[PDB]
Parts: sequence; structure tokens; C-alpha cells
Amino acid sequence: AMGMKMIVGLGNPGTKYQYTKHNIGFMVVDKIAREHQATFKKNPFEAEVAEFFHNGEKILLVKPQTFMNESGRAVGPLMTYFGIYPEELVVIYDDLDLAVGKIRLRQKGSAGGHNGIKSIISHLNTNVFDRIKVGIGRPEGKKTVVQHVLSPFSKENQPLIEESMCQSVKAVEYLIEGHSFVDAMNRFN
Ligand code: NA
Ligand code: NA
Repeated sequence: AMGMKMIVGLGNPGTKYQYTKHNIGFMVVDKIAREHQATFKKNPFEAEVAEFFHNGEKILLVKPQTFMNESGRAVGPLMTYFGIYPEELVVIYDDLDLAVGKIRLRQKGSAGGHNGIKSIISHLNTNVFDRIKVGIGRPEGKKTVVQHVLSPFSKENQPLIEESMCQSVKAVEYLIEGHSFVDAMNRFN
């Protein structure tokens, strides 16, 4: 009766992209799935979905399989399916305006035109929903953005992205446990 939570990790499908910075959201929800012994299953709305319970509450972990720029084609229908509202979402994605090793929690924004957030906004017709922005490092300029996001983390940076993935998992846990998102912002920002 407390409702559900739906944690959506953004990324591109396929082995081509599974280790790229643009897939940090997938990587985080994979870690949460392992933490809870939860398995991703094919879902009919272009997504992989894992489920587990936390003291009676169903938690859904979602990896859209639409490609990043079409993520809302999974998220919108899933919310309909599960009877979930924007307040039950947490979207985890890569932030090119934040350093590797850092996260930031916010409840509103258009993510500087990030194509996954844009798709979600398009489908939900709102930019108001909880998100965990996982820093992937600022690029040199617009010319290098795509290569930046569609390449792996550097060997040198891998320990630091592992740290921010861990903080991201902790932040999700703190929310699942019923703390307000504003309290989570105060704790993790
Ligand atoms: Na399956
Ligand atoms: Na879209």
C-alpha cells in the first residue's frame, strides 16, 4: 500500500554500448540489481525490468532498450502499466556538466538537452521528476561530446566512477527507505 518506486537507468542497448560513459545509468541499476539479487527480464514496452521488494514495497529497476534518445517510449508506457506517477520515478543518467566521481540529485530540469531526459520529458510532458545525475566529466567542446559519451571511462578514472556508482546506489537505498528526496539532496549533494 505504500506504492512502488521505479528506478530508470538510461543508456543504449547492446554490447556496443554497455561500457560507455553514456550507459552509466544502466551500470548503476545493474549494481542495484546485484545488491538485491534481482534479475532483469524482457518487458513488452521496449525495456529490461528487474523487480524486488523492500519491506512490502515493489521496486522496479528499468533499462530502456529503445536507445537513449527514445527512452521515453519505454518509460511512459511502463508508468501506465504499473500505475506509477512521476513522483515514484528516479532517473539515473550521465551528466557531462559534472566531474567523474561526483553525483547530484535534483527534482527538475532539462539536463542541457541530454537526449534521454529530453525523450522522457517529451513522453511525460513534464520536466519534474527525481534524478541522480552521475558525473562523466566535462568535454573539451561540442565537437567531442559524442565521442566522449560513446567511449569507456579511462583506466585512470575507473576507480573514481566506481565510487560515484557506489554513492548512487546508496542514494537509491536512502530513497527506497522512505527518506524525502530533499533529505537525500542534503545528504548526497
Ligand atoms: Na527474460
Ligand atoms: Na522521444
